This record gives sequence, structure tokens and C-alpha cells, in this order.
Amino acid sequence: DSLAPEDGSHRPAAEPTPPGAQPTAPGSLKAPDTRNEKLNSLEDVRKGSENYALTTNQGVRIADDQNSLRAGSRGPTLLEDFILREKITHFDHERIPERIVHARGSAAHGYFQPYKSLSDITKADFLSDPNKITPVFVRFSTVQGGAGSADTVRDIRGFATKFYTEEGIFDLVGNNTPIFFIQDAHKFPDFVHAVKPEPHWAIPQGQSAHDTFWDYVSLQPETLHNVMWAMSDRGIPRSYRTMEGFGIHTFRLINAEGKATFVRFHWKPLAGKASLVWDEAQKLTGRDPDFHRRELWEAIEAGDFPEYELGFQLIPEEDEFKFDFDLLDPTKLIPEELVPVQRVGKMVLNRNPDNFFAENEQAAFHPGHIVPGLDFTNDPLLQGRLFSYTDTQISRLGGPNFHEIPINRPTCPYHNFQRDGMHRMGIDTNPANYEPNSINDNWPRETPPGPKRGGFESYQERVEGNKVRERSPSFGEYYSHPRLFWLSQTPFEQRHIVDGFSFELSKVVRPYIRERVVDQLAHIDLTLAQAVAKNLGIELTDDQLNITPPPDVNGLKKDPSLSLYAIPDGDVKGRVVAILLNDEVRSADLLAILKALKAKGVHAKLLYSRMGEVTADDGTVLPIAATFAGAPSLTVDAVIVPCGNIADIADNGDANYYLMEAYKHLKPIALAGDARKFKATIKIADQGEEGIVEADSADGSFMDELLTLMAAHRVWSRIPKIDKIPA
Amino acid sequence: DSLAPEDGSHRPAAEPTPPGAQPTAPGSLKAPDTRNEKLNSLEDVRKGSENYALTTNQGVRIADDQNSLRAGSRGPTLLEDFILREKITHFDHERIPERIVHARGSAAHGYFQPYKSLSDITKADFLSDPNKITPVFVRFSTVQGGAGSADTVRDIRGFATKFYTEEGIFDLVGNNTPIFFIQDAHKFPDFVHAVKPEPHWAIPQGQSAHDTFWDYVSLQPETLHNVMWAMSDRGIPRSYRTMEGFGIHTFRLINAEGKATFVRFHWKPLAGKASLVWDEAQKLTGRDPDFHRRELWEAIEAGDFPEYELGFQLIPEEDEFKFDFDLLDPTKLIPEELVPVQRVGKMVLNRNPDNFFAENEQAAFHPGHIVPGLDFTNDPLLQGRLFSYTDTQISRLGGPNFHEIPINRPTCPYHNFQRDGMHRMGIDTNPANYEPNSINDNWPRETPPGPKRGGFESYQERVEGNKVRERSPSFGEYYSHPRLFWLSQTPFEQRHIVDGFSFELSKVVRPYIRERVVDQLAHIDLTLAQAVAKNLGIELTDDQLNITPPPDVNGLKKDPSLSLYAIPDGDVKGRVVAILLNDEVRSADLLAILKALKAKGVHAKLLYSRMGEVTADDGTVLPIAATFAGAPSLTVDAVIVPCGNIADIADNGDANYYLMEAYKHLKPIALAGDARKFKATIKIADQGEEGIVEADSADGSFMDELLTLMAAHRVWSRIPKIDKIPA
Ligand code: HDD
Ligand code: HDD
Repeated sequence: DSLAPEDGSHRPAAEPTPPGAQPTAPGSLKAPDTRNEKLNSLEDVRKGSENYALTTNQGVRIADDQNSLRAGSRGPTLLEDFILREKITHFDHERIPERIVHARGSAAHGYFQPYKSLSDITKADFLSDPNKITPVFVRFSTVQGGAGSADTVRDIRGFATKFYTEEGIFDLVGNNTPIFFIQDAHKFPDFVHAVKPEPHWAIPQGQSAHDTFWDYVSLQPETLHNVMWAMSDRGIPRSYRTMEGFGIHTFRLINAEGKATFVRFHWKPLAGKASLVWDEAQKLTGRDPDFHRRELWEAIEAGDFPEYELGFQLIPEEDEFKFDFDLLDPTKLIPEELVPVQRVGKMVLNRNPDNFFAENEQAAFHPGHIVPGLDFTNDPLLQGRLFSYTDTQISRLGGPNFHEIPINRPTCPYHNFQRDGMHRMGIDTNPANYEPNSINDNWPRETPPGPKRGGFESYQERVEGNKVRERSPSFGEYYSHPRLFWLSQTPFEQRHIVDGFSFELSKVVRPYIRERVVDQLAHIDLTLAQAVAKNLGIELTDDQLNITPPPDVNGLKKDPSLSLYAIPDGDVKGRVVAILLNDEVRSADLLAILKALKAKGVHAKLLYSRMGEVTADDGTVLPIAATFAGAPSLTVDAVIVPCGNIADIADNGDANYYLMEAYKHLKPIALAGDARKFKATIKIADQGEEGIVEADSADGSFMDELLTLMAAHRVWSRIPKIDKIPA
Repeated sequence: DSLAPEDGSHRPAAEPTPPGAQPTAPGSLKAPDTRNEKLNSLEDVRKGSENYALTTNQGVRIADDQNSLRAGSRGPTLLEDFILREKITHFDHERIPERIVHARGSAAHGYFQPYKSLSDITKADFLSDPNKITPVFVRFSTVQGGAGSADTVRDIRGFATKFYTEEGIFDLVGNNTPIFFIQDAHKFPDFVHAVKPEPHWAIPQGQSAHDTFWDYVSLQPETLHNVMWAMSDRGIPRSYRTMEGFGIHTFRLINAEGKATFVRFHWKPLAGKASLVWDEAQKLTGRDPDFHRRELWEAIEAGDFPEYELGFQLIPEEDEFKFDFDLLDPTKLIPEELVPVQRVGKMVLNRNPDNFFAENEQAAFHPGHIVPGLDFTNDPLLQGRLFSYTDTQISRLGGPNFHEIPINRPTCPYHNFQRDGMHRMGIDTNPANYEPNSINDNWPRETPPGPKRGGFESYQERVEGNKVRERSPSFGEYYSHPRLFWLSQTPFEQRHIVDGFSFELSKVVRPYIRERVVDQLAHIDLTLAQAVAKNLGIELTDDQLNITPPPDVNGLKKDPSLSLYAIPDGDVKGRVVAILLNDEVRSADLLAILKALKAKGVHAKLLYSRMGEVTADDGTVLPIAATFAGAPSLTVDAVIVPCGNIADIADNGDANYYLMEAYKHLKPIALAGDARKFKATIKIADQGEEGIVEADSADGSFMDELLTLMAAHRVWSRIPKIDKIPA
């Protein structure tokens, strides 16, 4: 009709803007100048809308899209209304099966580039030159929950990267923990059925806190290592930008000379490692179930591109048997103290999709999608994964032509003798649909392996043994890796692990399952088992107290790279601060606050007891982003309260609770001038306490002190003090 | 190996048990004696498990379900492992498309029976005899969220009932509010796309609180009536057992004489009407996203069978045009003050399904599934619905044989000349697959319409008009029903409506959309418009302040049946109380508490600071249901704190917070003996306060008081005292 506002405020500016400043929008409209080879190749299918007539799918203009065709304006709808039927038909068949696992995920486009050529250890074209840019499409996910489930659950996270290389698609399909729960792919359905919602009633969603999961874990000790990781704060990342990524399996790099090197893939978050705390994470699934999806999208819209460093743990073929654990066992990590991660390149995620369904929901990643220069190993979990990811998209994406769905298409050439199949897009002109043929002079043709642009040939690994359904005896060790993880965590991390297990086991209705898990914990570490047992009202038996702890892992009694926080790696850029306003804010405090934050790339959200505007002491009109209840402290990293008319919000329950919640969840709090009246709400001594910034004004070192606290992420020293606190 | 506990505690007793007393289980194992014709008919496909060998789907016994077949124990997985491939293949294809709308839902089996024969107004067989029982299967749902989204969101709820009658399946596919948002089915995709997650980033899940929903609403005033209902506490029901159900459209009843009577269908909850409050509902989506699903399942396991009374609003054909609204407009309700709801029969849900996927997920309901004695009308929304529910299951349920999926099968005879289609189960022996035929003597044959067991014949409604895509002028009135609804709500219901709109519109990023919605509210009621505007920091113009309110609906200035709470309808059976234990509970208090609760069918959950057990003062061992943090006050209807060693929990942060949350959410709280010292936490009253029960001990009087409070659901008089509380 011409419904947009005449001031053009319905449309977000096509420039980087901080979270909440503008309505979010499709990537190609928000950042039209951000391009890459894959984004450019999608232009043949992108469809605009502005200034076009509304039509049917057959191109017929529609005159009246408000009404069905009927006999009389109060009459029956007629079967001849083809416009109505096409429209309802398309609607009626919008949904496709969600992914069996990792159904909940958020994605973005980006690019990768190696730091140096890796030609000495791999012939993979995408790693051959520092000036070779490879477009990527990354999808981060949870594991258990459906596509409509919440983001901040306690779960493993998926981290899948599609590399659109010149020699084929390479999908690095990893998780955020360096091991998996099980050893052989044959048990995948068992483990997944145990963690997913129980079959009689389909409860619970997005949670391993239920009987069948802990029943399985209790009977399958190989799971304990990844369970330790999920029970730690690793299971509740602050954002996809602040978690590590791992390929888990040992793969092979193959160079031009034919040498095979064992490799484990790593992704290091350039924003650092950071996680929530359980109470915050759980409440946040309620206050904002889309928190991670939203945060990823807004980071990219703000120019805070998620950046990751690809790294390789490399192990020579001659060292295959030199560790206490098997290199092919996916339940075992390779300690970085033994084999360092060598930095390989950087990945930058800089553009959101246009249409979530078309690009994210239909994206298909599969770890079998490798390119010359890479190869597999006999890891029995990886081996079975290779079967699943091609199979599953026959139903998920309707057939074998899923590589023709725009997001999945290679940007490099693809030609073969495969034909037909549902939804076939490619119209083949080859006279032949078979090889060998003479009628097209045998094109397209096979290509011999070679240093560059050659055909794929598997590494000639020696195979020797009988046909058996047998677990290698080298895989039968289940407690040393769990113990190594435990011992590498800080004391507050251990506490959170103890709390994770305790909370989850408390949701297990059958008490014997809790007892059985406690017995397993006693094989890992007595302190851990005792603390969990104590929280479950369970007493360890004398036998349990005397279980000998598992051996160190190759002499290591800890590896600090396993902790999120043991070694500081703080990065404040992209974090956000809640600013609690009053109706006569000291504008000077606000100016100092906002400019300090902006200088470090830290965002702010101005909150009040209503929407609209408030006027500062000097007449400055302050736009309100949200109310105290509307954007809870769960969604920010720190809270600042400027001086002004504090009596306005002093007796506001929501404003007081805002600080209590943020205080309980160990976030930095800064009070200027009369805002110090709120110290009594969080019980802060006159003298002050580490973790609370306070001064007569927001000047001098007030902002630097708060930013130092944000750099450390959370105020771990406050844990004992939050123990009480009714919040 | 891995086997059941010696003591048999892995398996739930097969008898009615209170929530939490036993692990939940498949219905046929929990209540094997609960039968009905439909449940029995599902016995052909029910599959046991105990004492049977594990096999492939082809019936081959599996020796080792722990490993893939490989060449050597550390070798490559072989392609000949068909056991692994079948198992992984079935896993890979588990998911089916979720429903386009109402994907989130919970179901149960039950039975219905009319109070008396309705043969004078309808020939429908299921309403013909008070002693003839009809098996039902009911699915309750939300609308917007995916199948993995949360239960206690703010949304409309679906209430679909499949009646397995002797003359065909009758599906009564309704919602929990008496009107829908839109008038013509052609706009269904528009409305649903606006409320669903926005297309660029697929946010937000299970929420209408986003720009596109309010944009659509602001441009389509026909939506305002159902929006009023959604924003009231109707949008966040306490349970599926405590909400009304409505068919929305005017349908027809056809008797044996051929007389048509207009009818609107109602379901009255025999447990009464009850809703949560927003803060509670929203937090509960995070603490227990499966709350309604769980609550329904547990109610049925406990014997608190959800019971509903079917009721009809009947309007003679000659009264079609006598209201000031069109009877065929689904955005208009029929005030009970004008046309009373006649009681028709009772529906009882007494058995949970066995497998959620097979029975709930694959259930197909469709409002076109009617039987002789019922008929449609020209309601333009209902008309388009008839097209869509058959159409959508061709993708959702994989084909046209969805009536052969066990839960969907009619229990009466079904014979026709339709053949084939994907996964055809029925093997037809008829020599003929067409009619007329002589080769099978024309069987199965058509049946003339008649008083009973007759063929379906449409009511011969007179149709007169030109072929038009036009809305009836009579549907062009959008503010009087919204205003009637507003004026019928109690003062606290009005405030919660105000808060609903305010909260939602505060999440609309484009400010002009908020203003346009406020403008629409000014057309309904200025008090309402002004209260919302104040919260958004918006000022009504002088023009807006002078908008004439819409006319009363046929002289009505209010209709108390539109309110949840104006007319007392409380029922405590099935409700649940949290009991905060201490390590030396005064058993005399507990005895009295449990006895009084038990006499009214109210359940209890014993909570503590840890799991396991605590021993009362008389040696009674009390098993702990959950921790204070583990089963928040959100999940209960009231909180009781018995005396004993109060020092044990007096300083516990979670225990204190438990009471503050319950207090803020207007729930009855009862404190006996030294537990009255908790009154300081909820900072209020010394002489007592209506809503807080206190006494030296828990006695008959104390429990009567608490139970009387529970019968009124929430303590609305405490509203003014809760916005200072920091919780
Ligand atoms: C044999 C089965 C199997 C096993 C053993 C694995 N999974 Fe897998 N996973 C699948 C079968 C599968 C799947 C059914 O094929 C999925 C679901 C739908 C899809 O396209 O792929 C998939 C999805 C999937 C995704 C989502 C890709 C997306 O965003 O689309 C990730 C990140 C992982 N998996 C990661 C892993 C890791 C790191 C594993 C252990 C090392 C693992 N999976 C074990
Ligand atoms: C023209 C399309 C159309 C319109 C105008 C309506 N819906 Fe509908 N509804 C559908 C198209 C549909 C559907 C696409 O066909 C669905 C999802 C898939 C399914 O089986 O049915 C459905 C599902 C569906 C369900 C879930 C049944 C279940 O539990 O499986 C309920 C309760 C409603 N609808 C009720 C309503 C009511 C009371 C409506 C308004 C008066 C309404 N729908 C308007």
C-alpha cells in the first residue's frame, strides 16, 4: 500500500551497528559490500522483493491477496481458487525433517586463509598458499535438542565448517570438546537415544539430566571423559565465539611425496574461552532461548566478527604407539603438553545468511567430505560416521541431489556420470552417462593423483586381521583421561563440575542410577566422588574410598590447556554492559562510561523501568533500550549504575534484583556516586570488595577497573559470598 | 551384564501414584487395566521386549551390539556389516517433518459420553445415547514453537480431539480462546509467518514479542480480539487441564428431519480455569520447558484424569442475522450472556500413550473430518482449513495412507476403491477397484442418507452471489469484541493484559510499530491505551484521546464468563505443594499437613538442600524429591514450611529465595512454628497478611486456611506489595 514510515526508520542502515541499535536484517542487505566467492556464487538464486509485483509461483500477478474466492461475499470458498490453494499448499509443506542430532544451530558465512604454505605435510590445495582465501559456511549447534529448543542448555556444542575449496568441499565437522562419549559408531543410536527425550513421553528437551542418560553412562564407562567435559562449565559456553572447536578424531595429512602424518584438528577462539554459570545458563534458556543465535548474528552485524585459529596436533606415523592411550580412540584427548597445537590459519565469520531456512536449515555437512591431501584413519567412531552423513540427507533434504541446494554447492567444477534423482537441477548435455565411453571421448575423465589438482587416492595403509566385531583392548581404559581433565581445572571449575553432576543426578528418579554413577566417579577421583555423593545424600563405602586412582596420562598430572580459565585469555571486545538509568542521570558519568566502553568495543544497553526516553541532568535525552525485566542481567557481562536521582530506582524491586542476579552470577558491578546506595542490596561492606567497582564518580580509574574485571570474565573470588544470597 | 537393581526399583508400580513417587512409564505398562475400544485395537502393533532376543528388523539375532565389523580390532569398518548399516540407517531417518503450526504438543487417550441423547438436534451417532462410549485421543499444543520449544510460553493453545465414532472419525480441532486472529484462510500463511521466527535469523522461538508480529497486528485490526486474549493470562495457562477449549467456528448440527442448527463447540475444564503469571511462565520455560507435558502425564498417572465438559452454543437458523456481529466471522465470539452453553457430555483422559512418536507425533487431526449429523458453514477461515489438513500430511506423514498409521485408524469399518500410495498396509481383495462395477456386484456400496448409519449428504444451503474475492462488509468491525473482553476482566486481569502488551511491545525494535499498536488500543479502550502508552513512554495525541469507544456487543457492557477468575471455579485436586524440609522435621506438623492434602487430592513434593534422605524427629525417613533449586516454586501451587530444626535452613539462600519467588508469584505460603521466622525474607506483615498462613503448629485450622487459599488459586490482593520485592 505504502505502509513504511515516511522517515525510513523501518530499514536498518547498511553499516556496522552495535547490538540493539537497529533492526537486524538479511546479510546481503545489512552488508552488501562484504563478499566472497561463495557469497557471489549464490547471486543466481538470491531473490529481491522491492518494487516487484506479488505473484503466484507460476508468475501470475495477484490482485487480491486478502481474500479467498467465494460464491457471494459470505459464500463458500470455491475449488477453482488456485491462488489460495497454491499459497496454502506451499505453506502446508514448508517443514523438512530436522537433523537427527544437532537440530538446533546457528550459522554464518566467512573466509579462511592459511598463515603459511603447508605443502611439506599436506597437498590439500586450501592449505597450499597464504594468499589463497577459502570461503567457509560455519554452523554451531547444540546436540540433543530439536530445532526449536533453547541455546544455553548444558550440552556439547557442534562446530561444523564447510570449506569451499578449489579441489572440492572439505567439511570439518567437529564439537567443542576434544573427545566424544563413545568409541564405536555402532553404539551411536544407543547413546543418542539415551540422551534424547525418553520415548514414552518425550521429556526432557535439551537436557541430559534424566534417567536414561545416566543409566547409559553408568553402564558404559567409556562415556565418562566427555561427561566430565559436559558437566564442567564447558557445557554452557557464553557464546559460540568463546568456545574451542575440535575435530576429535585422528585424521591423516598426505603430502605430494605420499607421506602420511597423523593430525587432530583444533579451533582456538580469538575472543578467548568463556562460559556461563549453571543458574544463569538455565534461567537464560527461559528469558532468551535464542541467546547464542542472537549474539552470533549481532556480533557479525556489529563488525565483531567471530575469529578462530585453526591448529593441528601433528604426530609422525612412527609415533602411533608411543602414548598410554590409542590415537584412534575418540574418547581420549591428546594432551597439548605432549603434542602442541601448531597454528595453521585464521577463519573470520563476517556475514549472516539471507534466509535461515535456505542456507542454515538446508546446509549439509559430512566429515567424509575430504579433499586430496587429507585422509581418514581407523578410528571406529569416524569409520561409521562416514556412512551416516550421506545417508541421512536422503530423507532430510529429499534425495541425492542435496549438493545442488545452493548453500551446499561446490564453487569448483563438478562433473560426473550421475543422473536424475528427485529435484534434479543440473541439465547434463553429455551424450554419455557412463564410462568408459567412446561417444564423448571418455569425458569427463579420471585424473591421476599428483602434487596439485590430482585425483583422490586413499593412503595405502596396511590392513591385517580377521573379520571381527571386537573392541581393541587398547581402548579399554576409561578413567585416566577424566582424571587428567579434573586435575587440570581450577578449584572453582572443579566446584562447578561437582555442581553439574550433583544437579543432573538429582533429576535422576531412580536412586540406584545415582549410586552407580557415584561409584564410577570414585574410580576417577575421590574428592570429586565424595563431593557429589555428599550433595546426593550418599555415603561412599570403605571399598569405594580405597579405589586406586587411575595412572597419570604419560606422566602428566595436569595440563592447563584443559581449563577454560587457568591461563588468562580474556578479550572484552563484543561483550556488553547493562547501564541502569534513573530519571536524572549525571550526564558526565554517562559520557565517561559509554566512551570507555566504546573504546574497547564493549557494548552498552541503557535500561530503565519503562521504555521511551529519560532526560539527564543537563537535558541530554537518553533513549531506553529495554526495561530491567525486559533485558535481564543474564544477557550482559557486567552492570554499571551511574549517579543521578538514585531514589527514582532505589526501591524498584527489578532494579535491586538486577544487581542481585548479576552479583550471584559473578559478574562485575560498578556503582558511581549515590549508586553506592545499592551496596546494601548486595551486602557489600563499607570498605568495598574485590569485584565491585565504586567511586564518587565514573571518572579517573573507575572505567579501567571495571574493564579489568570484564577482562577476567567473572569474579570467582565471590563464590563463597554468593552461597547465601536469596536470588 | 548391566542389569536391573536386585530390589526391583527400576520398574514403576502399575497403579496410580502421585507425581514423583515412581519413574513415569508407557501407558500400557503403567495402567494395563485401563482400556477402551481404540486402545485395544492398537494391540496389533504394540511390541513388547522382555524376554526377547535383540534382532535386526529382518529378525536376525544379533550377537554383539557393541561393535562394528572390522578387519582386525583396530581395523577399518567393513561394508558387509549389515547389522551396523540397518541400525544406523534407521537412526539416520528417524525424523519426520514437524507440524507447520502446533508442532509442540502433548497427548493422551480417553473416552467421551453424552449426558443425554441429542437426537432432536443432531443425528450424529456419538451423541445419540448416554451409555454409548466413544474413545478419544486428545492433543494439546502451543502454536508458534517447534516440537522442541517450551510449554509455558505466551501463545494460544490448541486443543484437538479425535473421536473414534461408530460412523467415522470426528476431529474437533479447537483452541483455548473462542476466536482466531484472522478472518479468511487466505491470510493464514501471512499471519503465521508474522508470528513465527523471522526469516533472516529464525528468532524468536515460541514468542509473538517481535517486530513482524506487531507489524502485522498493527496493519490488520481484525487480529486485535485474539491478541487481547493472548496478552491476558489466557496466553499462559497453568495446565492443559485448567484452560477452556473452543471450536471457534460456527458449524451446523443436522437432525434426522433435516433441520440445521448453528452450533459453536465448547470444552469446560472440570478442574477450573487457572493461569500462571508472566514472570513465572517465562522463567518456567527455562527451569522446566516440559512443564505442561509433564504435568499432564503425571496427572493421568496419578488418577487426576483431565476431565472436560463438551458444551454447545445453539442458534436456530432463523437467528443467523440477529446479532450485531456476523455468526460466520471467527474473530467474533458469541457472548454466553446472549447464547448459553448447553452441557452435552463429559470427556475423561485416563491413559498416556506408549510411544510419543508413534501415537502423538504421527497423529493427524483435521476439522474436515466430520460425520453425518454435523456439517460446515461458510466461515471463510473454516472453509480454507478444509483444504489444508489433508494436504499437509502428504509431506508430514509421507503420503495418502496416513489413515493407516495406527493412532489414526478408525475403529469402525472403512472400505472404498482407493488403492496404492506410499507404505500401503491394507491388502485389498476386492476384484474391483472402481464403481460402478458388476464384477464384485458393486461392493462396497453407497448408502442413502437417513436417521442412523446413513451416507453423508451436505445440508442443502442456498448459495447466491457472484464469484468474488471479497470480505463480507459484516466482518468489518474490529474493536467491540476486544472492548467487551477487556471490560469483563477483573482489575488484576486488566493489569496483566496491560503488562503483556507493554512487555511485548518493548521488544519491538521499530518504535513506529509500537505507536501504531498503541493507536489501535486507543480504538478499543482509552484506559487500556493509556496504561500501555505510559509503560512505553508514549503520549496519546489529543486525537487519540478523543476516539469514540466502540459500541457494546448487543447491549452487553461485560460478560463474566470471559474472565478466568471473576466467577470462582477453583478445584485443588491435582494441585501440588512444595514442603521445605529441614534435618529434624517436626513429624506432628508433617502428619497434619499430608493428611489434609491427601483428603483434598493435593500432592506434595518434599524438598531439601541436598538429595537422599532426612530423618524426622520421630525416626521417619523422608526421601527427598528434589533440591530447592532443582524444583523451583514455579512448579508448585503453594509452599508449606513445617517446624523442626529451622536453623538448618534459615540461612539457606535457595530456601529463602524459594519463598520470595512464590510470594512474588502470588502463591499461598504457610509457615508453622519457627518457620514463621521466614516472614522477614518476604519482608512483610507482623500481625500476618492475607495469603500467608501462620500458626504455632500445622493443624486442622492451618491446613483449612491454606487449602481455602489454594482453592482461589493466587493471592491477587498481594499484587500491590510485590513490585518492591527484589525477586
Ligand atoms: C554414525 C553416526 C554418527 C556419529 C558416530 C557422529 N554423528 Fe555427527 N551427526 C550424525 C551422525 C553421527 C548425523 C545423523 O549424520 C548427522 C545429523 C544430520 C546431519 O546432517 O548429520 C550429524 C550431525 C552432526 C553435526 C552437525 C552439522 C550441522 O551443523 O549440520 C556436528 C557438528 C556433528 N554431527 C559432529 C559430530 C562429532 C564431532 C562426532 C564424534 C566425533 C559425531 N558427530 C558423531
Ligand atoms: C489454512 C490453514 C489453517 C488455518 C486457517 C488454521 N489452521 Fe489449524 N493447522 C493447519 C492449518 C490451518 C495445518 C497446517 O493443517 C495443520 C499443522 C499440520 C497439521 O496436521 O495440521 C494445523 C494444526 C492445527 C492444530 C493441531 C492438531 C494437532 O494437535 O495435531 C490445532 C489445534 C489447530 N490447527 C487449530 C486451529 C484452529 C482452532 C484454527 C482457527 C480457527 C486454525 N487451526 C486455523
